[PDB]
Amino acid sequence: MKGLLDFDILTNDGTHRNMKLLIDLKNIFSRQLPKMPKEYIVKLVFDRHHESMVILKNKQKVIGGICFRQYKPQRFAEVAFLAVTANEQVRGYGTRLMNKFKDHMQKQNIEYLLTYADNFAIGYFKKQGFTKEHRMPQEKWKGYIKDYDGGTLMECYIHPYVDYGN
Ligand SMILES: CC(C)(COP(=O)(O)OP(=O)(O)OC[C@H]1O[C@@H](n2cnc3c(N)ncnc32)[C@H](O)[C@@H]1OP(=O)(O)O)[C@@H](O)C(=O)NCCC(=O)NCCS
Repeated sequence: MKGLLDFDILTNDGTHRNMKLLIDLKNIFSRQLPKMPKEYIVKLVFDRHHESMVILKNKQKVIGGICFRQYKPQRFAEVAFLAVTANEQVRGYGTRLMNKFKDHMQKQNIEYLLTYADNFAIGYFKKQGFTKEHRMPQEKWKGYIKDYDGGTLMECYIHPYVDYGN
């Protein structure tokens, strides 16, 4: 594992240091992301407890990170979103999370991911493995649940025995 970067598992339990960093992630996304609905990332990022992995460009200097939580009886999952802060990206960190996200997506047994990704995260997701397009027409984008108007109903099919990292 090459890279001096530091990652951390945060939660919205309401501790203290976890919040400050968790906050960074929320603004980071909604920030670079065309004024995307803040409450959205906030909802998924602070959707009760939940688990997330951030980045640290100085041991505690948040820069990137992804947050999410899959549903068991639902067999579906939602991602708070991944993304490095503005003029902090283009360094090679974010991708480290997106992949870490997949490894976990399999450790939870949930493969039916979901989000309201826009052309921005769209291509960015389809690039890291995700799939913005589904067997059904895009016209069915409305109905993915949570958040109304903002991006596009994206999904991440976490098929079994897939080459994600393990
Ligand atoms: C997406 C991201 C994790 C990847 O960063 P990266 O691939 O290492 O490098 P980036 O190219 O993103 O670096 C930033 C610049 O590249 C562009 N860029 C942003 N996100 C990008 C991405 N996913 N892929 C390629 N280029 C991207 C931007 O124009 C940005 O311009 P600026 O910094 O001069 O204002 C990170 O750049 C980010 O958080 N961007 C904003 C959030 C976003 O787009 N989220 C959706 C993806 S899930």
